[PDB]
Amino acid sequence: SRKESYSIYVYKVLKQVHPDTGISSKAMGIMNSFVNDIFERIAGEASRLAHYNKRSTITSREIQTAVRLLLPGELAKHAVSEGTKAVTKYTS
Amino acid sequence: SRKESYSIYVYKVLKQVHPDTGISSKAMGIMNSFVNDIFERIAGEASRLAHYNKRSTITSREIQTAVRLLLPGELAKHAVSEGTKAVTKYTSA
Amino acid sequence: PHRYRPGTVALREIRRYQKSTELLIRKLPFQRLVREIAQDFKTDLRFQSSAVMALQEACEAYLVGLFEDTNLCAIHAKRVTIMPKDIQLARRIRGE
Amino acid sequence: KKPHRYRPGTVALREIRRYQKSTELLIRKLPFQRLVREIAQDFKTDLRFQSSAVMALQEACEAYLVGLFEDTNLCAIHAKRVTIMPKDIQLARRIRGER
Amino acid sequence: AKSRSSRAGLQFPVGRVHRLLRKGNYAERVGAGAPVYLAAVLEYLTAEILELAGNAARDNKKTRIIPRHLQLAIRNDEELNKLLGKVTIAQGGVLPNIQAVLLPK
Amino acid sequence: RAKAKSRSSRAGLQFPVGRVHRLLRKGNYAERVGAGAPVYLAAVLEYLTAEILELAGNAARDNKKTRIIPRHLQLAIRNDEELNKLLGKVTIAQGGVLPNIQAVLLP
Amino acid sequence: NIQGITKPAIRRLARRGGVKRISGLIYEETRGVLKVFLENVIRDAVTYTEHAKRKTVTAMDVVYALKRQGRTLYGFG
Amino acid sequence: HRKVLRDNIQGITKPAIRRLARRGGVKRISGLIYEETRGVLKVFLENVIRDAVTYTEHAKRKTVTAMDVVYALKRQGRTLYGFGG
DNA sequence: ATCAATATCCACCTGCAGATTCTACCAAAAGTGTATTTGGAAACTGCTCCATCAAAAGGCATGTTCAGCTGAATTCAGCTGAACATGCCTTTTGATGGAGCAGTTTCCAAATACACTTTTGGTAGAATCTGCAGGTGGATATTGAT
DNA sequence: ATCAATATCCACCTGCAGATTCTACCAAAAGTGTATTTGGAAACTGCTCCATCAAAAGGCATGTTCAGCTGAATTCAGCTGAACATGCCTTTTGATGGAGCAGTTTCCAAATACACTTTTGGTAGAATCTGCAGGTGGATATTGAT
Ligand SMILES: [Cl-]
Ligand SMILES: [Cl-]
Ligand SMILES: [Cl-]
Ligand SMILES: [Cl-]
Ligand SMILES: [Mn+2]
Ligand SMILES: [Mn+2]
Ligand SMILES: [Mn+2]
Ligand SMILES: [Mn+2]
Ligand SMILES: [Mn+2]
Ligand SMILES: [Mn+2]
Ligand SMILES: [Mn+2]
Ligand SMILES: [Mn+2]
Ligand SMILES: [Mn+2]
Ligand SMILES: [Mn+2]
Ligand SMILES: [Mn+2]
Ligand SMILES: [Mn+2]
Ligand SMILES: [Mn+2]
Repeated sequence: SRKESYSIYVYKVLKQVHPDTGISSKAMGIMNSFVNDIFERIAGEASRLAHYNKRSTITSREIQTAVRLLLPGELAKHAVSEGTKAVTKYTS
Repeated sequence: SRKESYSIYVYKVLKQVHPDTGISSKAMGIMNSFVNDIFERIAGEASRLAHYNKRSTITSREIQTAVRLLLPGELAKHAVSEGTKAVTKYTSA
Repeated sequence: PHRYRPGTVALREIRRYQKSTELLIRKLPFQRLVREIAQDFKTDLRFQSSAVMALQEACEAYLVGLFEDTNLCAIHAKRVTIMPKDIQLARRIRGE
Repeated sequence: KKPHRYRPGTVALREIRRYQKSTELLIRKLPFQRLVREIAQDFKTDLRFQSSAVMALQEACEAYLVGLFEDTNLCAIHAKRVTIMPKDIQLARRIRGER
Repeated sequence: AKSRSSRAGLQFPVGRVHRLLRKGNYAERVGAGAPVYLAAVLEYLTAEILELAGNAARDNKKTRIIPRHLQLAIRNDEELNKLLGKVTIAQGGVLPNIQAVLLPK
Repeated sequence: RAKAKSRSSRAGLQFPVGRVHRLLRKGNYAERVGAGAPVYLAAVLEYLTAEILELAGNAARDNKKTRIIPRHLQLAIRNDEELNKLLGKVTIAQGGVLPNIQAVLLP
Repeated sequence: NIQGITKPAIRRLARRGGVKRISGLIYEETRGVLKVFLENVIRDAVTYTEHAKRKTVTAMDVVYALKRQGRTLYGFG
Repeated sequence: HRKVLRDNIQGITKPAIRRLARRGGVKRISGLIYEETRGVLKVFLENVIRDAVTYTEHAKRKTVTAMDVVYALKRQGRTLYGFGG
């Protein structure tokens, strides 16, 4: 009776980047798969990072190291910047 | 400093299957790696099985399914029999 | 009577099928194969519709990708025709 | 009066059998160590290495290269050659997903 | 009064990401910045893909992005292709590509 | 206060059940760990270890050695279809490779 | 039922793969290759179904089976 | 500090590459293989070492450990046995 | 088809580097008791699938014809293997400081816990509005005849 | 290297079904305020190993000669696979019931968590134990000139 997905947030990002473009139902399902895949990849690598170093907390530092391990090249640098900017804006 | 390993248990199994065979320290280091790898493989798959099915407990049922997923063919069936035997022997105190 | 030369239609078929996305195996025979294979592991199974489609998307994506690698192997041997030894080399190097 | 000479490929076959029977590392230790430190230094300066970390890297790189030379050989033989060539390495790496 | 997403300047949900981190058995504790950092990375990658795929939908006179557009967007970008190198996009097809030695003449 | 009976002995096992339990508890695999899970896991790990040591001891006896070395482990694994599949993406340090010359290369 | 995977369907897949000319022995080879793949995926998918004590293979069961074989599939979550 | 390290990929000598190929079953080797092999190895080593040093830096260490390399090899699908503990 | 050259195979030998056993401390597993959480039997309830039947469309199976590709055969120059002289730099073992992991203690910045309020995202039906099924006309490419 | 005929591809069209966007309601999830606890950073510091140098002999890299045999280049026929017309049958599409599972909620017996205490199995380092690594030499097998 209640199933969660990232669809409304994918739609919000789509309208920022292409305001009068839509997206089909099947393409939305692919976007949902994509967000969940990357979420598990980064969270899994962050969990192992905390464990390897005998820490019990996943912090933004583990997320950042996970991003540097998992994303290629330029994507990593832009992801690290976006992550760091969001944490700064949130902290203020 | 105190470092734990599987070395003594590997050595006891070695003596069971080959009473007059030894093992070099480098080969023992390969056996420890092997035990830790398969441990993480089974426990990781069991953790997902419990999560997929919305269980908060990893039980021997999750270990058994993870073994069936992770081991090929005859290895799976022999491991399942040993695992099932150890739990039954264990529950009968 | 009009007749295209050997290979002209083949190239037309490549262009047609690389632009499109529809599934290329027929639904009912694939559905029948999935259930037959499934029986050898566990009897009395039901299947969600979308589960059969997931399996068909995966098998066709796998076969297309394998045919791409197989083609590189045929071309590597100075051929334009794929042969079972090309599939076997490609599957050996993939680790299959 | 003619000094003895093996035919081209006879010593090569002897070497295959010799090196497939043994397990020692095939790259010289100190030059491999210098390679690891040069590459690591360009990522972060002033690094140290546990001795066993350099050895782990050498074991991994030699197994990777041996495995690649196996695939490269199948590709050369597939083209009816007994000589490995860069296009064999490139085909093998392409099908492996490295390229 | 303000969602954590809006205080971070994000569309993607900080509250939900934090909850998913808590219940995925990743660690006993999750710090406050981790879901904000994670949400921002996910939002960024989603923006990158939707930008290139929205382009594809307009070049073929479509108002709606479909999987084929995502596939063209992903496979024609070197870093996106590598990140998603072992991923199948259902109904995405493949890139048009004929090996040269097969062309006539 | 009763005698302490080892959980390994109660399961008839050589591998340590208690330690496996703790490693499961602290690896963040689940909020809860059942009582039979470490017993089953320890027994599987012990079984697979016996399988490898059985073949590797045989390989060491085929080269008239009393001590198993990584080479014997590698010969044992790669000459067995199922162990080879399980360890298909694993490198055995100092293991070398199987003797194997493609036929078309022989004189 | 493997012969229900017809030669023209196999040709269409090869065409999508960029193949211009196809040896006659390819069709039986492709059937053997397809069968192994389908068997491996379905064996695991059903193991997930049995673990959940279900009698219906779900899309998720297939998705999980494909993932642990390194062949992540998007679109069926 | 040490004398600066330069051009060490040339330490991967033609005879060592030949010995590696022999273990791989290779009987005959084109003259161009040696330079190609060095480039392939440099890419492989760089990739593993990059990840290994990321683990080192995350741990706030200055010493790359064997475990750092094991973890880097593992997340690249090349699990290595023998270097734990 | 038979010798010389050479390599590999194959027992034999011992001492010492490496493996195994011994020993005693102690961290962790086990026992106990009590608190908390959960998996599952019972009784349902819609809703997906499975079964069944039916016609007909359109995709496949088949047979025919020949184009052109593959495999075989052939030739050869120049690349790469085999062998070697030369000499360098790797290897092995030890010293010597000291960089830097680890181990320990103290104590907050950041974490969890919990009662309660506010907001949000999921859902369903209505209201919009995009693809697309075919049909058309022109673009473009292929083919055979010169 | 061009013309004439033929076939396929590619925009573009309308009209309308259906997929998507829109709207409003509401459990559930997120946020807040306030209280309380704690993982882990900071500051020490003991004490492993890491970096570096040193010595010296010989294992191995290098660079050269020379010639065997390989890859490259070429020709060609015979056999296979492409293209196509034809006609048949499998799939597709549609309809209709209803069987059977998922899915849901509730409630205890049984399960697992966890603080505290007791005990012992597992570890580090020392003391022993011993394979087998090299070192040697002869039988045999393989190789290649003759
Ligand atoms: Cl944080
Ligand atoms: Cl259990
Ligand atoms: Cl073939
Ligand atoms: Cl080349
Ligand atoms: Mn035995
Ligand atoms: Mn104590
Ligand atoms: Mn210091
Ligand atoms: Mn809303
Ligand atoms: Mn149309
Ligand atoms: Mn409180
Ligand atoms: Mn504390
Ligand atoms: Mn020396
Ligand atoms: Mn020199
Ligand atoms: Mn040749
Ligand atoms: Mn002819
Ligand atoms: Mn004791
Ligand atoms: Mn010896």
